[PDB]
Amino acid sequence: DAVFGDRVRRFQEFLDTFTSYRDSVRSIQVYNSNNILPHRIIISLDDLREFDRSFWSGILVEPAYFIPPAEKALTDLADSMPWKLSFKGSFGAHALSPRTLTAQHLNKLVSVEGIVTKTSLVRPKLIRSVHYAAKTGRFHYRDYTDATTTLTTRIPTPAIYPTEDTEGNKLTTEYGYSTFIDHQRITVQEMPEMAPAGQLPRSIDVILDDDLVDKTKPGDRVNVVGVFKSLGAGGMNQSNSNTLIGFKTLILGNTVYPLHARSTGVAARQMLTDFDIRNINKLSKKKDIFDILSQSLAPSIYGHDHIKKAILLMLMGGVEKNLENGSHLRGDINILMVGDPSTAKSQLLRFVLNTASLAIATTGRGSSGVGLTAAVTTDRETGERRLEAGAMVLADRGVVCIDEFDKMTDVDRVAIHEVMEQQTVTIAKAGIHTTLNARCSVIAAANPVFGQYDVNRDPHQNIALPDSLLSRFDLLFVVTDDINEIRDRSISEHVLRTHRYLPPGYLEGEPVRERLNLSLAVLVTIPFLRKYVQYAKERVIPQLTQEAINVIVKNYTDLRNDDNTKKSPITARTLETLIRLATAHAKVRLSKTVNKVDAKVAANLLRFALL
Amino acid sequence: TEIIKSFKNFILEFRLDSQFIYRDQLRNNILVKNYSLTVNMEHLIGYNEDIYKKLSDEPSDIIPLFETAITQVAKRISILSSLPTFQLILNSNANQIPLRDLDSEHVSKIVRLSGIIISTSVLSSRATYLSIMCRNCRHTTSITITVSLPRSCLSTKNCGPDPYIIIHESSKFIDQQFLKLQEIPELVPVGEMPRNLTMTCDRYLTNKVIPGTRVTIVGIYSIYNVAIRTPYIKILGIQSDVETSSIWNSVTMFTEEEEEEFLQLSRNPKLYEILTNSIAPSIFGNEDIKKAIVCLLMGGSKKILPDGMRLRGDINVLLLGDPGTAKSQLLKFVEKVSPIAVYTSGKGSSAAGLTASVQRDPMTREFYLEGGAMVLADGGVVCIDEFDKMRDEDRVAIHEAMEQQTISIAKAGITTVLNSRTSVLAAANPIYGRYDDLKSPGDNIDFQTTILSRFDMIFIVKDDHNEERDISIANHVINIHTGNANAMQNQQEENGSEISIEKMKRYITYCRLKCAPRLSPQAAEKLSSNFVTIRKQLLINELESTERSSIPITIRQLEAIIRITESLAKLELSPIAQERHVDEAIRLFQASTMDAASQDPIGGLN
Amino acid sequence: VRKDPITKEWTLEGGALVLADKGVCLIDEFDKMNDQDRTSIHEAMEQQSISISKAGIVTTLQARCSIIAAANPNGGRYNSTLPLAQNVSLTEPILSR
DNA sequence: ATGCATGCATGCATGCA
DNA sequence: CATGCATGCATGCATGCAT
Ligand SMILES: Nc1ncnc2c1ncn2[C@@H]1O[C@H](COP(=O)(O)OP(=O)(O)O)[C@@H](O)[C@H]1O
Ligand SMILES: Nc1ncnc2c1ncn2[C@@H]1O[C@H](COP(=O)(O)OP(=O)(O)O)[C@@H](O)[C@H]1O
Ligand SMILES: [Mg+2]
Ligand SMILES: [Mg+2]
Ligand SMILES: [Zn+2]
Repeated sequence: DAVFGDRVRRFQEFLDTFTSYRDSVRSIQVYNSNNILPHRIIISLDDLREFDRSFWSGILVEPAYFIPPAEKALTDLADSMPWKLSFKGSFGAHALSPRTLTAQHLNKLVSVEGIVTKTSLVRPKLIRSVHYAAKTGRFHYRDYTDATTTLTTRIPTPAIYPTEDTEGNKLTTEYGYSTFIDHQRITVQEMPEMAPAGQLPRSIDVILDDDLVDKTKPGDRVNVVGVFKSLGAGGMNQSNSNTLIGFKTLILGNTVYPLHARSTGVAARQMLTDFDIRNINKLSKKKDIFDILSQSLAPSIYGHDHIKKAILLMLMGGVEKNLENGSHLRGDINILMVGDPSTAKSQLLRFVLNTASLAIATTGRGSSGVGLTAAVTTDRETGERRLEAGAMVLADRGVVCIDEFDKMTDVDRVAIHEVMEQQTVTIAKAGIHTTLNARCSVIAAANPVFGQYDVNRDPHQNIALPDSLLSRFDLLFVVTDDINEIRDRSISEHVLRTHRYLPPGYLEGEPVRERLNLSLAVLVTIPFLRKYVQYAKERVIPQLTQEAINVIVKNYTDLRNDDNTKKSPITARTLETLIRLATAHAKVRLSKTVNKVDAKVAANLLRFALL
Repeated sequence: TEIIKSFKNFILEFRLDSQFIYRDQLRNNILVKNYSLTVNMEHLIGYNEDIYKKLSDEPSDIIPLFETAITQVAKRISILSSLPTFQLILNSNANQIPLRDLDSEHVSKIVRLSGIIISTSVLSSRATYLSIMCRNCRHTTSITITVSLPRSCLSTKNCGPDPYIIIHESSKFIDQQFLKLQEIPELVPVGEMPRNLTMTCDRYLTNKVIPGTRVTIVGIYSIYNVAIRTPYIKILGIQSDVETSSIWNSVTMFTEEEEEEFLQLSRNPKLYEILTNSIAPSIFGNEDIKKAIVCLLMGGSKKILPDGMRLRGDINVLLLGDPGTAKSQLLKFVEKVSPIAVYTSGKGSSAAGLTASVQRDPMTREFYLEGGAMVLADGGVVCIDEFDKMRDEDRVAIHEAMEQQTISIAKAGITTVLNSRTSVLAAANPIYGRYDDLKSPGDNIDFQTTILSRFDMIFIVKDDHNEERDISIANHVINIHTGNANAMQNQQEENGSEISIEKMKRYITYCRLKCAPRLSPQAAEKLSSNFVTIRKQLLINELESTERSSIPITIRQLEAIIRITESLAKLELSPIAQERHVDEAIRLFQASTMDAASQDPIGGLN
Repeated sequence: VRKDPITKEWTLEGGALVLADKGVCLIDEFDKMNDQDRTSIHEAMEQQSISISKAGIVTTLQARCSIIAAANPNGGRYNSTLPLAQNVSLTEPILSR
């Protein structure tokens, strides 16, 4: 009875010392004085460790006797100037996974990372029930509670819905004046990247409510911070129930974070500071910007300067349109490479898979054409025939990297025609008729039909793809391994230079260590490239101008009536391609007008790709 | 009472092997936070037989006494040098009883069984200290551990029946697990379904075996519920008999004596020859194949660049040749002398795949890796026999696994990039039954010649018919059967001229774990000058002729040699690779690949 | 890895090659097998062992048994004009053991 | 004229209620 | 666990083109 108040005081003086969280109280409060933000604050456990070790160890080891006091202190501060708490920072040995969670950790605050495997349907929960009595003309109210509402244990109460007033007057429900709170239950499993091969994985349930009720979707990588609890009685109460059962366990979540990985739905994100923005703006002034940002892509590969420029343009992307009637004009860029063996194709696909904010990788004969377009007519537990998302659906607003693209059969290639140009997946099969969004872009690699590019034969004899498919690819590049003497000396020296490199903080001969990269979502280094791309894509939308209009219309007309031979046919789509590329370049310069240089660069790039 | 006294005396003073072992074992365990003690039951046929016969009979009543005795002696150990009850693991090496002979005479007695595990459930929570409260008057109390909660209020104003509630915030629990044992599926009856058994373990004996392990159990044959009950086994100890290696159970701890032994071996001025002579000494010749199989087991040196690109550090080897040249026996040997290794064929193994498979869980209906040879062997070696016959999806997957060291899965619902860092040793046979001299090497295979550029070294072993080497081989194979070439002729050679299979297996693990060589500036020049030379003599002969060479020379072979050279320095624990190693790298590369292009009409011109 | 008809229990059951260890396997109609049977027999006759990776069970089993097989030639009549390797469907890797 | 490759049509495996 | 319908994957056969 007295420890509670002492703990309340100790958290009040903890808030008093560190004034950051005080600031973040006026913040979600002055703004609710005209989306109401939710009253949840986040505290760093490192600060709480450096302030008071005993209180820190209590939260980590004995949450049920330390958290409610902190919540009461926080509510008191807010009212003086309820509010709930979330925790971030180091967790020591408490940071576990579904495989390593044992009975030793029950009734402790833990953080668990894994893959979200099964979500539920959000439902409301009754928390206060109001009633009206017309005979007396008065309002009454009842309250309810359950085990999973508070951390401490409270004697069960006899939940009963009132129907008659003490005087006998009949009551009627006032559904609009009652209180309801949302509730979801999810399942977390051990990630495939960490689970041992050939062994069945382990799972754990998590319960979320209120403002944490819908923040992740199945198949995502998640990190949940909450209390590991026990409920019920494993036959103990019963005189004779069984001797082979135990108590039921679950996690009362209070924080959920989505983690970004490779070939996963969640998209990476960084927090941009004033320093980052200033540096980006300063860097964008230099005239060689398109070359600085372009030679820094895969700097361990020699040459391919134009494929690298195309990669950067695809990363930046153009601007799409939506007319009033309801028309849609594509705004993405797609790339195809056809090449000889050992021309650094799969090593550029993997670079894109590793540097793009969201990308999914797929091979050729590997994934069928229903696994890409989401034809997952399946059934759920409720019984509703549902479509399960696919590679191109999950990659909405992302990229798809296709390796061995020539091995994909026609029955599988024809499913991608709609996605590459209409940017939708309309599935109509027994009992189901729906349309999903697939606004993705594609980068694909392939090799000739003869093993190597035969220069004597016509391009159609080598590439061997339909013109329908070839039109949808914006840029098609041909790469050849021609044996030289001057070039071989340079490419050997470069390769041998790469193979002699020591990471900082290592001793020559010491093996290097590898780790998995699970970041927390929300020449120049790679991080700066990501920051630059994010800023440019999120805060720039250029507009066409007459000069670009003239350059594009001249180039298109000249290309259509030509006596040359092209690796791909020329249609109306090419015009749009010229408009896209131009816009992308204007996006790289952080300009709001597609100037003439943009159009000229687009023309040069397309002409190199074709001729 | 006397039981607890005798047990305490036993633990405190046994002194077998002129040393007290349980005392020091407790001293170590109480520090490493392992509240348990392991004791052999035959030791108790010594010090006192009365307690041994009192334990083997009516064990359910005696075990608790021993455990509390251990707790009270650990008290003394801690004080002289709050914790929970100490668990007793009970190993044994006595006669076993077949799983099919358990009957009434064995009920409630300690028994020894042997079998194979086939399933292991998830862990369960059992209570060891309950805190309870009366819902009417708020009387609080506790329980210590079938026990049940007080039927009536103990405060003695009528609280009623079952007035207590469990206060979980202050209670204590422990783990539990279930296991299924099945009789070895090789002495079953001749067409009757095999028997099986259930078993329950707790506390410190959970998460110690995985399905498919052959094991021995010591436990209690107990019974649980017209007058028919269900038998089962209460585990007291488990001992693994047959297991399988993998990445997760690998041992990274080296004893000081082992370190000194390996450091002494590293300085042998003839190590590179002893290692070669230890590779399959029962086959005749094939010196260069063995020298390559040695560089294969060490690997190169993987690098990571500040741009996120990953450089490979493994060797892939291909063997083409006629039937009966002992190229299948070599793969079987490579399988036995590597820490992690899988041996398979092109079309997979019986009821086991070749690459990653993603099937749904038997119970949960969720996605899980079933298991594939290219992911089971991560960090090891995969030996693929009959490389020429296999499915197309397998080809496309192995191509990625062989350079990017990973397999990517994009199925409905699940998308993941796995890890497959292995080395491929492949054996194939030419079409038509013999390797024709008139036809180019590319026309003697049954798959795209674009695949031959993947491997780092290709050997073409041909069986030439000669009346001398025939008698030589006949005498050699007669000797191994006669027994004079058995373990009489290779034991003489272990005296500094040969290594054993387990010594060398550990010497490979130590080298992989400790050393990662790096070329020197002189070796870079000597490697960059040979490459610009091998590729002029291919352009010349291709320009002269009309067709292209079946065996191509690509940038993947410059790195293949940088890997052969970095691998020849890693067996000596050397931190820098010198031109002395580049010379041997070039020599090995000329005997395998350029000797394969030497037989092509176009590439082998001049 | 199948289910027991009566006990509702999983059972790891090796084929006739793992059940015939230290014995003999008598195979009839040896020329009319599917892919699975050919792969299993190939592994047994090569390494005298059988691997398995199914439903959480990753193990190997001994198959040290001799094999006696019966078959019929292509087309139902032996053609003495051709080598034996062309009168039977079995490939060379299995016919060399 | 023969052989190989590609596309199509027939079969099976799954999944279901 | 048998019956019968709809999806999706795999295989074998036929036809056309090239050498
Ligand atoms: N231009 C290049 N610069 C540097 N390394 C290269 C270059 N071209 C090829 N390589 C190397 O050769 C190897 C070829 O592998 P990969 O990229 O898969 O070939 P492919 O072009 O068939 O995809 C890579 O490991 C890469 O490091
Ligand atoms: N060079 C050799 N030295 C010793 N024994 C050999 C040699 N070549 C073949 N043998 C014998 O032949 C068998 C190997 O045949 P196998 O490897 O199955 O043929 P293949 O290599 O065509 O698959 C072994 O039993 C081995 O004793
Ligand atoms: Mg490739
Ligand atoms: Mg063989
Ligand atoms: Zn009471």
